[PDB]
Amino acid sequence: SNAASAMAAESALQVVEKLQARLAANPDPKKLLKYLKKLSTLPITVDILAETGVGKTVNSLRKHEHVGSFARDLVAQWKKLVPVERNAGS
Repeated sequence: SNAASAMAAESALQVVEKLQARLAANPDPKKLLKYLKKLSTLPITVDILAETGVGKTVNSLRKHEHVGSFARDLVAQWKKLVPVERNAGS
């Protein structure tokens, strides 16, 4: 059954978390892009972004020229999930 599955029970949350751990321990810029692509192919929700804090991590990864191009788009895809205000002075 999908519920109480004895195998492949890994929630998107759990997979993102374990990848984010590998992002902080960054072994290669080559592997960093592979990691980002995995965060992007999971159903990311605002709940995951909040618990993992992965938004902070990937926004920081934008500093690397090697993976910053994809990391930018990664934050851009996540910006669609979170609410966005347009408060300004006048």
